[PDB]
Amino acid sequence: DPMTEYKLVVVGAVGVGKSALTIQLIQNHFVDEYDPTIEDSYRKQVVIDGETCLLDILDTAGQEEYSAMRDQYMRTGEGFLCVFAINNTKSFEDIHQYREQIKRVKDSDDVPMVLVGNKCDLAARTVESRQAQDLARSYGIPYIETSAKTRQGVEDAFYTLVREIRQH
Amino acid sequence: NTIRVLLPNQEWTVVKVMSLHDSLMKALKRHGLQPESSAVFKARLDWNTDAASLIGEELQVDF
Ligand SMILES: Nc1nc2c(ncn2[C@@H]2O[C@H](COP(=O)(O)OP(=O)(O)NP(=O)(O)O)[C@@H](O)[C@H]2O)c(=O)[nH]1
Ligand SMILES: [Mg+2]
Repeated sequence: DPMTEYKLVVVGAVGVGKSALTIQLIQNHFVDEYDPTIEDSYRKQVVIDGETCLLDILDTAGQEEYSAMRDQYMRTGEGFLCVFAINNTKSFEDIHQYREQIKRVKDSDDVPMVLVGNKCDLAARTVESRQAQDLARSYGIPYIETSAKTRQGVEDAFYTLVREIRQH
Repeated sequence: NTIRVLLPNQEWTVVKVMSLHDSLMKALKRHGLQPESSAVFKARLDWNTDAASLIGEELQVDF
């Protein structure tokens, strides 16, 4: 009864860390290998600020051959984590596409979203923070840098998205 | 092709096609489940069953 359910969706490219970020959040261990996820849904009960929250999370597939049914995954979720790798310029350029697909399927200029720059444990980043900052400023959403291996800002990213939903 | 399956706590997962335990091995460990403590399903089948047999039909899994 005093528990709220948040349906979260993680979208992005193929090799960014949609699964590593989610798996690090749930089981607190980073998957060094790479098994591309088709579709996965997880649930976790956490305490954000004051309330107890049940979080339904959807790990979509970045590959467009399986992202043909992307309208279905978007049509149900109430919040979206848009993930790019800071060593993948293409994944960052593809964020524009996803936001349009989200803003289309939900028919709104304001949707609870958070821009996440993943793989911030590496050096020689092809995408600077200031770039990803300006994009999030254009969308009106916050930007948080994460590292699934380091667990840096991984909690901050997800919890900020829930706050973005809860503060809608 | 592809076959979707349900998990506890209103969770689920889809995997492609072999041994049903070998096809769902990585995802079970990903989702947090040992294949000995659980088995497929409202009618249970064997773990060594061919995965490509139940293509198109969706199953459930509990401990
Ligand atoms: N150094 C580092 N490597 C990472 C990080 N996140 C993921 N990786 C690695 O980069 C790859 C990304 O894998 P994965 O987590 O499946 O990304 P994904 O976007 O979910 N793939 P898909 O959606 O197609 O299933 C893997 O080889 C993983 O080990 C991170 O924060 N740091
Ligand atoms: Mg994945």
